[PDB]
Amino acid sequence: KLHKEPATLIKAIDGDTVKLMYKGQPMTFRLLLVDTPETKHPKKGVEKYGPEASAFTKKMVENAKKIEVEFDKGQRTDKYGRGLAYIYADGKMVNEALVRQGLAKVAAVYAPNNTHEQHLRKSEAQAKKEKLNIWS
Repeated sequence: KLHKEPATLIKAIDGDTVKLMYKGQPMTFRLLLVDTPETKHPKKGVEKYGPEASAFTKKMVENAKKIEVEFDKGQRTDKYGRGLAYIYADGKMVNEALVRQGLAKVAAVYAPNNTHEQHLRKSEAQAKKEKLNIWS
């Protein structure tokens, strides 16, 4: 089973990236399983809703009392050295919140890092049905 672990917010960066102080050291984390419109896309820069998704994540982790990280079952860092995890703010998963508001799409999933895929798929469908932001 996965397990949550404490961390401290250092700075939110994008709708899908946040810098945290994990185990004594600063680390950039990429939110598992979600794709958020980008503000600093490597080729396009600011896409539609990017500012909205960035403000949403920033708002959520910044207003929290307790941040926790939950690594999945496979690799824990991507090629750029960013931790791959599910981030929770006061018990609520930032990854899911983003998808539920239609501020992110569920990304291309790759086992064994797919534990919450079903859950995330369920929130994205609901957001599509409600025609929210990205699904409007």
